[PDB]
Amino acid sequence: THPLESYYNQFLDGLPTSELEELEIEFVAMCIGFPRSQNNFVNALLDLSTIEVYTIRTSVKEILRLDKLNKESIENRQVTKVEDITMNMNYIGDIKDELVTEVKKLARILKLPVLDNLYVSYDDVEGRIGAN
Amino acid sequence: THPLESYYNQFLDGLPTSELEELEIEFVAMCIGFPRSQNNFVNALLDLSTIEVYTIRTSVKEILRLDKLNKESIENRQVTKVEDITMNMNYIGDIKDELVTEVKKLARILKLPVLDNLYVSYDDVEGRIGAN
Amino acid sequence: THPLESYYNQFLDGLPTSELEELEIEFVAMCIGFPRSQNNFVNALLDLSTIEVYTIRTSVKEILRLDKLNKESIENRQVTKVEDITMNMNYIGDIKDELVTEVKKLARILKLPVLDNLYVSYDDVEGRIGAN
Amino acid sequence: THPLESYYNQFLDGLPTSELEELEIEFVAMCIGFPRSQNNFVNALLDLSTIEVYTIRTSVKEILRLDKLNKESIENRQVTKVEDITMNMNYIGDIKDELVTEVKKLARILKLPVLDNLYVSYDDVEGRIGAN
Amino acid sequence: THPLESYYNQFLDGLPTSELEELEIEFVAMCIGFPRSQNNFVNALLDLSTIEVYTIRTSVKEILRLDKLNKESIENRQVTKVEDITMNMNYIGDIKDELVTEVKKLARILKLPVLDNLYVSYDDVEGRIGAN
Amino acid sequence: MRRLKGTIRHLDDQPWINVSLFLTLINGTFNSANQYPIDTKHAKTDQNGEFVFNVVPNVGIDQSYYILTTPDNKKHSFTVPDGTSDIEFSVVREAGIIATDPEYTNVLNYLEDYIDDAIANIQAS
Amino acid sequence: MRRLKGTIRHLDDQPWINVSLFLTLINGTFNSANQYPIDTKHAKTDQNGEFVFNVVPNVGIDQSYYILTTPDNKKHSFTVPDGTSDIEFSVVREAGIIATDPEYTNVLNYLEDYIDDAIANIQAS
Amino acid sequence: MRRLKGTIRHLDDQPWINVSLFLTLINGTFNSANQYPIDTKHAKTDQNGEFVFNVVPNVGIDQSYYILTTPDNKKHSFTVPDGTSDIEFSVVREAGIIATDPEYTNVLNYLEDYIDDAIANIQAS
Repeated sequence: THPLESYYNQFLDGLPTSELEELEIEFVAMCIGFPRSQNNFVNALLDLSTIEVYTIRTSVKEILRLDKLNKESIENRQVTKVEDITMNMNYIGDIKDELVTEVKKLARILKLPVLDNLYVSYDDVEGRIGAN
Repeated sequence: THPLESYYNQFLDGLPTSELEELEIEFVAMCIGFPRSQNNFVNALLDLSTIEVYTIRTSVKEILRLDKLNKESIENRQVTKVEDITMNMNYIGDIKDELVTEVKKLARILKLPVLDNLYVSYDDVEGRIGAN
Repeated sequence: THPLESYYNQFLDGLPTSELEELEIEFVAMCIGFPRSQNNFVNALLDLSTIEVYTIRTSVKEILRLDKLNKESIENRQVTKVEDITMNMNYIGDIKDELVTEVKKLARILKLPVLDNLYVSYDDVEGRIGAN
Repeated sequence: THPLESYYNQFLDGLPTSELEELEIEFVAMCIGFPRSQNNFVNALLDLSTIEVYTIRTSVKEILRLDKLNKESIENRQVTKVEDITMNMNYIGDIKDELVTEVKKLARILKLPVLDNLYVSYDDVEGRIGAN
Repeated sequence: THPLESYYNQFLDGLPTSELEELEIEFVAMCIGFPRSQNNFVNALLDLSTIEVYTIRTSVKEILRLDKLNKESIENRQVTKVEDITMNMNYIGDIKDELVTEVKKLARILKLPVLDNLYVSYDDVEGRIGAN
Repeated sequence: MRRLKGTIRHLDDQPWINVSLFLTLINGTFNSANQYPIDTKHAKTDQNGEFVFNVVPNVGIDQSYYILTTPDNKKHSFTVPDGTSDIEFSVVREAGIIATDPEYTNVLNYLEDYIDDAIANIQAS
Repeated sequence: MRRLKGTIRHLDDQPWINVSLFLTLINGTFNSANQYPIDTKHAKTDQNGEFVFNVVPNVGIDQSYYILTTPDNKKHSFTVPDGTSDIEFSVVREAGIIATDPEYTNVLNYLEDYIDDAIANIQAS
Repeated sequence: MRRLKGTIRHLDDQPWINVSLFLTLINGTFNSANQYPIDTKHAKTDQNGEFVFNVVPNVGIDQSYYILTTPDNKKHSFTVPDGTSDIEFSVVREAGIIATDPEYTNVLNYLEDYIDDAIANIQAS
């Protein structure tokens, strides 16, 4: 029961387009490694449009779904081709790739550089501010 | 339930050619990263013929459908040739290519350069004004 | 039964999010390699947000689960393809890499470079105080 | 029956988090190769933490389990693929790798380097008091 | 009925940790090559800790077990895949490797350099009381 | 409009100073004069552990149900009755639940004794 | 409120000095005027091995409960009986441990009849 | 507490020297004023073959059930009876897991204290 998941599961008919709550903002900040207080980050938080917010929330939900699916599937890889069902051995690689794709998608939504965070590695552009 | 998804669900027989709703304009800007303020963008809407509008709406519907299918299909790829059905391990790549094709079609209908957007990164034309 | 195991098992509805327990803090210190008393470590422990600690606890639970899974599997690897179920011989490598990724995830949540610890091996971004 | 084996058998729920039993200290010094006194060992035991000790005890428990498993396995390796169950000819090598990882973990949590010990083979971080 | 076998079978719930009677020192000497009268050997016999003695006795028992098993195994190797059971043609090599491993383990416990003895070959460390 | 008051304290009567909690109206409602869609509000604890919420009574025409999430992560779903007077949270949380386990019993090992002590008053005459 | 006291010492009857000891509530409890969600506290033994927990007399609406984690990570289950005074942890450790081997109204009846006999002795007045 | 200057001798009537003996308490035990968690201690025979120990008797409901491990691979169970005087290991090993009875004094003494407080309150009322 992730707090963001427990917030979202109420809005079954789509997702709300009001604004990002401190929980949602905190989660996004964590996902792109941006401390909230950063002036550029908050400045980006302004000028937000409706569909932008909606897509951000959808991407966050997808992040949570894939993250859960990873721990679900890690028990697999124990075997290959049970009877005829061969197992996609890089499947976990696909999960990681889609997850980083979602993170980069968020970064593009906020127009902000994607920096070293908890999911992606080595895709750290111009550090906290311009750095490396 | 995406807002524009329902808005189009209302239009069951084809799609209208009247104008671009603020949601549609916002989604286009999202797809190609053109803030609606940019005169170089708004002028594109001006003098935009009808069949062009129909094509825009068709492409946007396709973008939504393919994007949803992308999230849906991830739970697959666990296996290969379950019993006799081998599956394209690149299927996700196929839908990514389709999405980038759709956004390029969008940008080309408006004669505008496709810039860094959520779907394409580092493979785009002209950036902000003349970047690429 | 690990202390943290029972500690969390008493909480079935998600996980508590108020604060990190001295036991949890000690576990984090141990699994990252930071001595508990290190000034930079305690400073990083300050100013945390709720989702941060929630993710930390999720990562700790995953660490423990995968650690146990590592112990239980060694009795396997005795054979290969008993009758038709062939097993990925690198399952051990997979779980080891997953553990390393989880530790790096912790390090990135704390914003601190990961020093030499039990799980990491030769891939560290720290020394005594800083600069690896 | 190993003495420590029985001592741990007494602990049904996990293992105690109290100071190491002098026999436990003897065994871990054997694993690393210290005479329970090197002016470094005692000071490693001067700095103690609750989760530390539990990790030490579980690691040494695994050391015992893996060593006895190795002792038992040698009767196997006579054959391969009896009917279809093949045998991992590298199984014993896997056990050796696990044992060396365990002793490495012991040393790393104790913050100390590993000298030539009964299990590790030429892979040392120490000689006498210092050899790096 | 090897004398050490007939001595150990009297202890069932483990092995005693009291001391080494001249039989055990004689056997260790033979396995190491040091005549029991050597000062560098007798002095090493001192300062032994209980767990060290237990480990020595376990290693000696394993030496005996593997030595006996070697005699049985040679009556195999006349065949290969009798009906469906393939035979590990290097099993004898595995037994030899385990024996040398145990001898080296003894040497490490006594801290002395493993050298000429019945089992090990060419892994002669210091020859006679000084690097060979 | 009402004010939901709630005092939160550690297990040693120590206020949970500066901790977070949430409230939500699960089903959006309205009155004849206003529209109240689904929204979630967050709050922190004061130095006393007290928190005050400005809430709407669940007199909605269609439906109206609040739900509060604590640091414990337990969900207390409740309805605010009509009226404007401020109401203590414990009152509306009064809709709690009970489960059976022997561990609830040791309090009787005093209370029953106290109840037995009450029997002493009988002989007071 | 109640300052639950406890003394710990090795087999040599030497007190354990500044050793970690843990205590945890198991379910949020609230009285009419206050709310007590889950929390965990820690103590260190003094030079004499003593330790004090300002625990709450946990007779409340919901299932009040406590677990004590000893230096050997053994868990003792017990819920504080009501009262306002320091209480020696041995009493609950033996009474809360009545949950263990939970003799149904046999040990409780043993104590009840013992109380009755004490009252009978007191009747001489 | 109780002592035990038990002696151990080599087969040829010589005494063992610097041989490790072990004792383990198999049950978390607790008296009114102390707790005795499952703990294990080790000793070494003196030059003359004697070994001393400091152990506690059955002070809880569960057994103060020690087991001693000799250098000759053996285990031997027993419970040290009460009193304050050194014991010989021979007699205790001859016996073993003697018996146990419910001792609720920790409960009973607290009950007496509480009842006396209640009676004093009645007198002052």
